[PDB]
Amino acid sequence: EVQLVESGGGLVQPGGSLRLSCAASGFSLSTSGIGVTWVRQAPGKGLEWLATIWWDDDNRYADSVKGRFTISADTSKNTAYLQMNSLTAEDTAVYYCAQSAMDHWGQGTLVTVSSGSDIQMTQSPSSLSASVGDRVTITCRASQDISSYLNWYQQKPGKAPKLLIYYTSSLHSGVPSRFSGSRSGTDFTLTISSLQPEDFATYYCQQYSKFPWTFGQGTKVEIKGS
Amino acid sequence: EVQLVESGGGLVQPGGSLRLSCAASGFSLSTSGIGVTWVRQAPGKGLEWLATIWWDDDNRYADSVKGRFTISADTSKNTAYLQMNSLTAEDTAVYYCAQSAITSVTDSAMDHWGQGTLVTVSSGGGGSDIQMTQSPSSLSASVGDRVTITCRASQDISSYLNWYQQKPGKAPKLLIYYTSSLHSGVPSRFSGSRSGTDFTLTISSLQPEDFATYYCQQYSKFPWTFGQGTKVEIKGSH
Repeated sequence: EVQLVESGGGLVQPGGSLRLSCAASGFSLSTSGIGVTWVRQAPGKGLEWLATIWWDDDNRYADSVKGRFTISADTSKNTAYLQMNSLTAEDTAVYYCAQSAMDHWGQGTLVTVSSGSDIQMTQSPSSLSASVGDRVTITCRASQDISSYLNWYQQKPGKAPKLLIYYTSSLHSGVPSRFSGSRSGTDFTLTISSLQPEDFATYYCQQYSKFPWTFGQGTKVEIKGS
Repeated sequence: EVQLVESGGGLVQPGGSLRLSCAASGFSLSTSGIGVTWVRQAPGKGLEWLATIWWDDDNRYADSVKGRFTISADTSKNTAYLQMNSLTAEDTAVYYCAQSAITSVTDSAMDHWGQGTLVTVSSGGGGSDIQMTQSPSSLSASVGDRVTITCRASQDISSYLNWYQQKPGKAPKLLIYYTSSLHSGVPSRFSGSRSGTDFTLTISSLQPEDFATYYCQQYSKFPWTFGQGTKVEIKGSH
């Protein structure tokens, strides 16, 4: 019977490195046609293929780990490895190895990368249709307290974003007074009092309470009828 | 009147390297390019912050570019840079630089932006990743029910599909390989089949040990890709 035994996980500080091991028994890594694969699963999420190494020493990798992870094997110890550099919280996951369909799996080893959580901005609506002269109201919800550290931008196709409002409610010079911003707790609102033709565009909120700076997904303000 | 002028984008092979430049005129960058920020926008998608030169010699980066991208500036040339290694198709985007306000912590907003430079990273001949779309995302059923789970590949993957079961705290378990072949030891009530782009996993009479999550997985091309999963749950557990 085949057994795969993983080790090497644990707590690692961001920017650090780890080497995971996958020790095989009941079969030999050097045998023609055998490969070992690494797959990971972030907490509460699905499965992500990372890398595969074959008897012939040929290997394949996933894009999300290009340049940072290296798969290898030691036939002498019948063990495969995953070297992981420049780790971040996005690499927190249970890491599995499997023999190759993937029939036999290791038990998993948890890698936790940490020293807070990224701030998520939930912008609504995704899109809206309106007419010239309408009042337009766009909102953003921060996943945690960000004080008043929120900006609003406008973007038109093919152009860079344009700053409208900073620090929740301060109108930047040159921006028309029909634009205003407010907040109530973690709920932020951009209001266009009377929509003008030049205001059809996409709008984004952006928090700067902490790094990473994060944007809402955008709201497209479109002409009624398309 | 200020202008930020970007250059350095173009077509890149997987694993390639670029250096984007952001040349300022009409004002002077402050020490070390403090406040210069890079933001990117993938085709049809939103804005993503990448990096800011910030105070106390602490450059700030998005996790997904840490160890690959480097931000720096040459104030004597009034130019800032984003150097990018280990590029992949996921990095295809218009890349913007901007100057964030630096005088008050109440305001780090970006008023002045470059025009953008397009970075297109090819797949080196591999084409686009195959997306597996699995449905339902969850379903509730009773012991004895017939359970039907489907997966759709974004392109033709022939018969190269496997089905896995996973229970909390355990590794995935292979149920079916090559679309319809049952693995030794899997109960007879499990079966898999194919039509065209769409694959089906069927449990003919749901048993208590079958409440679990199920995943499809294609191996037509690397990268191997999985469906998002289907959680099979007990009726009345909500």
